[PDB]
Amino acid sequence: EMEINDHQLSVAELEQKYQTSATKGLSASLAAELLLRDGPNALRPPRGTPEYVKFARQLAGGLQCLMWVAAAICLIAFAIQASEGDLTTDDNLYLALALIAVVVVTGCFGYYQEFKSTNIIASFKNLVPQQATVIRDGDKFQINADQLVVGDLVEMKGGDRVPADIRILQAQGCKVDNSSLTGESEPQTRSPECTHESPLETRNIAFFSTMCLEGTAQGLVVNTGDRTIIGRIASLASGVENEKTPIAIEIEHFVDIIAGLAILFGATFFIVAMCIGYTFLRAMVFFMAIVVAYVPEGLLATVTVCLSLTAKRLASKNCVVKNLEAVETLGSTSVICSDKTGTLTQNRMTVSHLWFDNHIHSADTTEDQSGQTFDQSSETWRALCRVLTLCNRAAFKSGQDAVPVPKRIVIGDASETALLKFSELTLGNAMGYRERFPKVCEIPFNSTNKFQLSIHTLEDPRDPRHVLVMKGAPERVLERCSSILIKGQELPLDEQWREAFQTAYLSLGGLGERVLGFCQLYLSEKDYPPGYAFDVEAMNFPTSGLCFAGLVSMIDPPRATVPDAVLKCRTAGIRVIMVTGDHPITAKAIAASVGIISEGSETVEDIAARLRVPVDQVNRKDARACVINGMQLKDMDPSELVEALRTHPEMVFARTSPQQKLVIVESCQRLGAIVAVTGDGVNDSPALKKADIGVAMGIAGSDAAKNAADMILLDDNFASIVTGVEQGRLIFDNLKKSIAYTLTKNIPELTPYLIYITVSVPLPLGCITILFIELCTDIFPSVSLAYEKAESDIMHLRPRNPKRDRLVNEPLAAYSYFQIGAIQSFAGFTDYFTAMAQEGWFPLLCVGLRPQWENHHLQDLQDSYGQEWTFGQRLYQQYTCYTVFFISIEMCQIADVLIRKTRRLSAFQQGFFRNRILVIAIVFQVCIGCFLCYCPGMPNIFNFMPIRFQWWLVPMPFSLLIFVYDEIRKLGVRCCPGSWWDQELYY
Amino acid sequence: GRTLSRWVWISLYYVAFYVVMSGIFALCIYVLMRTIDPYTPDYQDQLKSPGVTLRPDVYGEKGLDISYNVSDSTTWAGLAHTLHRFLAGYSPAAQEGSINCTSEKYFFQESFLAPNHTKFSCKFTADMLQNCSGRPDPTFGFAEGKPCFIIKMNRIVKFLPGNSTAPRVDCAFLDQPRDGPPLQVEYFPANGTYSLHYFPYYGKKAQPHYSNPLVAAKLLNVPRNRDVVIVCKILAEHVSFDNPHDPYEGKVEFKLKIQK
Ligand SMILES: Cc1nc2c(O[C@H]3CCOc4cc(F)cc(F)c43)cc(C(=O)N(C)C)cc2[nH]1
Ligand SMILES: *[C@@H]1O[C@H](CO)[C@@H](O)[C@H](O)[C@H]1NC(C)=O
Ligand SMILES: *[C@@H]1O[C@H](CO)[C@@H](O)[C@H](O)[C@H]1NC(C)=O
Ligand SMILES: *[C@@H]1O[C@H](CO)[C@@H](O)[C@H](O)[C@H]1NC(C)=O
Ligand SMILES: [Mg+2]
Ligand SMILES: [Rb+]
Ligand SMILES: [Rb+]
Ligand SMILES: [Rb+]
Repeated sequence: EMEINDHQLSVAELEQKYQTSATKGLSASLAAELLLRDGPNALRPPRGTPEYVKFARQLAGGLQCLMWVAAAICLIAFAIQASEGDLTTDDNLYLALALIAVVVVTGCFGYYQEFKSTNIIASFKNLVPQQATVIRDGDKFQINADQLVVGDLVEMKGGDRVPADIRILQAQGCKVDNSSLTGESEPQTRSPECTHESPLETRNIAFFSTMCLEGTAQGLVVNTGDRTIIGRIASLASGVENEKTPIAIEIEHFVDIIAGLAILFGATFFIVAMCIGYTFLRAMVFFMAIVVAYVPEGLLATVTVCLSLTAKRLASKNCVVKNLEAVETLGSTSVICSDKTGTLTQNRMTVSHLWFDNHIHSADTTEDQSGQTFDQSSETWRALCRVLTLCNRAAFKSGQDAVPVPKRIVIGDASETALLKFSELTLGNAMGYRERFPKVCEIPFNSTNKFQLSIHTLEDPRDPRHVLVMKGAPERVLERCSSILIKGQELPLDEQWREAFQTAYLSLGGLGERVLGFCQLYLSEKDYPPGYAFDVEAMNFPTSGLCFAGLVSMIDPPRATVPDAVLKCRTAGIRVIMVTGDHPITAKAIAASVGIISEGSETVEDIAARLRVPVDQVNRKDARACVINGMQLKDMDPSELVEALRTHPEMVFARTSPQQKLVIVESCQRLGAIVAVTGDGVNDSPALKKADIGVAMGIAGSDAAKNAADMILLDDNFASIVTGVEQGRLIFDNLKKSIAYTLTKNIPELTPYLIYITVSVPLPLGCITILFIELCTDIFPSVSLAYEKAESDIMHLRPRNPKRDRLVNEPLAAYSYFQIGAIQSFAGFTDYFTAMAQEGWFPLLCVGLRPQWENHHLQDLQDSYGQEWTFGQRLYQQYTCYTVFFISIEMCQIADVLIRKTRRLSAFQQGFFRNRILVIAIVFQVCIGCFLCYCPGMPNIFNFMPIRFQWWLVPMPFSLLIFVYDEIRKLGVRCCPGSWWDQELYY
Repeated sequence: GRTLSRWVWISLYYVAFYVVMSGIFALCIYVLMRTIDPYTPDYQDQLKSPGVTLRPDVYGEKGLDISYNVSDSTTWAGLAHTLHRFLAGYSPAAQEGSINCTSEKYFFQESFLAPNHTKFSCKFTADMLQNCSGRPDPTFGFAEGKPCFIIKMNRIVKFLPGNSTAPRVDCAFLDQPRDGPPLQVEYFPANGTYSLHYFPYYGKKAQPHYSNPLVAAKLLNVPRNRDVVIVCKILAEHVSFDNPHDPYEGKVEFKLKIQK
């Protein structure tokens, strides 16, 4: 509460409180003592990040709790089994172990990936210490900004960054750049007089991160570090807690699904296990076996490598993401709350328009210069260009020829900088050119004259005369002009022209632009001979009756690729909102020009303008666009705001505080939307953190916006945002494919087990092999579905309804489990009984025969042909049943992938080999399947044996059956869009 | 959640889905058990060599363990009774559906010549063990401490053990050479041989009353109150007795303790 009273104190009161002086500053002694007391003048970064706790964070989530719970279930089941003397409890340890293994291997994979994000973003930030012109003991020297302490006396010039929170004591012509705290793109003037009681709106305080544009000031530091306005806004931002990402919610929804099914199946089979004369202990061991079989051991790894491939795609476009979940978020996004100054606009005063030859010419305001320039052929244009080029002191800093002009640094005032870059792009080598017109007299901008002026000798020796060039506020130049350059002549400036100048002045003014008038006069070689002694005080040259050249007007123009990015987000059905801290007029200007406000849409104010009725009379439902400023927004409530939001679709929030940006993101989010915030300066970090995904600019962006952001646009290319929507909509759709594929094989590994319980036939599918399936053979074909391209015009679809459209739904989940898995298990059993009968055992013998099958005390067990088998023998026959059921699985899985390439379209329409990586994964699949069977020693190391090639072909009919079944599901859904066939059979 | 008239259509669909699929499975086993012959196994891939079991079979842990007190008939009555009820199906009265065999060599039955399309199987009755038959010693040499362990090989359709000399049984210990004589074992029938006219097996449908040949290895030399281990290997040309993933093919190993 220190700062709300600092700017209202009298200078004696400040030097009392802070034990300083306004003329000679702190003493060295007390300044050092205060530095120990208060600490360094900078913001304390996020501290609580112990290296091991970063990793521990990666071992929680939907699938990770599922897998952990399931690891644990293995171990209490193992305890029970060893308790009742059950053998080969090795399998329980193997399984629970690998459950934990994939969790931690993926955990450290994601840890590497986030560590590499933080290094990439920290590779783009400047590490040179900012400086500060301080005055201590009455000496003006320079120090690092972080050695400033409360009460210190400091100074600022053009181009200096404000080193603290300063209370203005004296200032001449001092204007500053507050775009990171307020949205304000127009330079804000600073004066020592108290303008307001709110330190935010007073003019006698300089804010800690800001940049002095022009002029000079001197004042006292009244808060340093986290106590400054910067520090408070960012401590608020880290105060807001960010919610859970859409993708994370969806994975946690289907672990609820999988768990529901799991404990249902475990339970019903537990009672069915008791009613077959099973021990309660063993009955519940089967209950646990089941719920754990329902857990897809490998899915977590596949989901991550799916997400990191799209992180790779986006990162190649200079768009970095911190966590992989944030890859998808853009796709599900329904609303975009966007800052104006620095994200949408370049935050750079650019020449937008000129008035000459009786016409408003409009310049190119882009940064790569992809726009369209103006008519540079007219004599009057050349005159104007000479005026604006010669009447400028601004200067480019040394050694910037490589970097684009708009990106060069310049030593100059606010509007002088813009004009320098203008002639440098127009004329080429602007300062070289103006060196050829030597400058005999110069008057700088001041309040006495109210203009800026200079007299020059001309370029060739044939011309001995002088030229005077002047620029200033349009009216104050017009009062001193008597002629005007029009169409290659110098006409008299009559009342028709005076009116025309005025109408163009006001025209450019109403677009929210800073406009300057320019003018010239040629001093005779007679009156003013070479060497003539121009005196400013005694006006020996003419100061009136000049010739008007033209008007030039500047704005803060949009970033080159922004307007079209907004258009492409709106076609995808994303509602775009502007939340800007800048005044309403320029806000709606930009908003209109970048696509937030369509051509031919108007607010109640604009309606009542053409309907000439009081604004209250016009209908609110009829206005499509609406601008709400922060003052009005505070008087509304949730109920008034939501109606205001869903009445006017093209909405614009001017003069909004960081909390209000947060507020609006929150009202949207409670209305069920997935909001995405786009931001540069520290007035966004709150809204950026609360958002589902925060996008900060990598170049214009502030350290708080960048820290609160989940995504960074390193090149500041706002069109990377439209790349995110399609990529995020893609892998969601590819995840529905991939997750469905990997879940379907779960039923045909569980069924042989639970019939091996109920019908007590020798065990068809053994644990160690279903591990090989889940973690080894099918991970490559699953992640291959990362690469399926859209089946629609993915980018003209609306954002998915987060309540209906889900990663898995009861239709998708139940279809994929119980129809397709059913068919795969049936192919299993068919190969099972075949491998039995061909090797000795008849289907009706296999029923009930498990007890003597597994029995180590029989060595003369008789098959249906009466032959006598030892234990190790029928053990190998069980391993053959493993391998035959395993390849019965894989053939249906080569078919499952091709089914899952497409959810609506026929595989002939889009082709079978469109996806190159999917076929290279299917060939990979089959050859390791063969490696496990026919390599020497595999029956002993693993439970896999060289099967005779007869049994490979036995399941191929079944895999062709599924290919046909889902092709007919997809043909009947596509050709018949009716709801019956759609809802019951679609995913 | 779904409509009740939908619910019934859904479940009628899933019911009808399972019925069609189970039907496919039905016709598959139907065809499948027609693709295969009742008198020979198609492949018999795991039965490269045959296993050999022993009686009385009693285990504790880690294979066959047999200990008993000559003086405490409670420890060996159970073994004797194992041997009696086992040989109850080698009595002449139960084994009358066969032929007295003296073929002295392989009994290849090329054509099916017995009642109701059956086959002729040789006869092997208990009295061919002559001391270990249950008579005249109903303890089968356990009371004495000369136990009769009967050895019996596993049967594989159309398998031939060798043509040179009849397959014999050789029982011996493993690491007991230093202190003590070698074992002396008397076999019944003598030399511990299997008659070659018991091969080949044509299968439980061909020969409904088939009965494996037996040799009893009456162990005489075995020391009392001592832990020993006995292996009975089978000696023939097409029998492999030693393979590490199956210790019951071609051989039997058992720990023997006879205490007094
Ligand atoms: C679907 C399925 N589960 C199987 C299984 O599960 C055991 C061991 C691994 O984990 C648990 C956990 C539990 F909670 C309960 C359990 F019973 C088990 C074992 C085998 C197998 O290899 N056998 C030789 C029987 C085969 C299986 N198929
Ligand atoms: C075995 O063959 C001999 C030779 O004729 C015969 O005396 C005897 O009865 C046969 N055995 C039986 C059980 O009939
Ligand atoms: C078998 O029995 C006969 C008659 O009792 C006897 O001569 C012979 O020694 C016995 N063999 C053994 C090993 O006891
Ligand atoms: C054999 O049995 C008798 C009576 O039960 C007993 O005294 C003797 O100690 C037993 N021998 C051994 C080695 O236990
Ligand atoms: Mg901003
Ligand atoms: Rb599983
Ligand atoms: Rb233009
Ligand atoms: Rb966020």
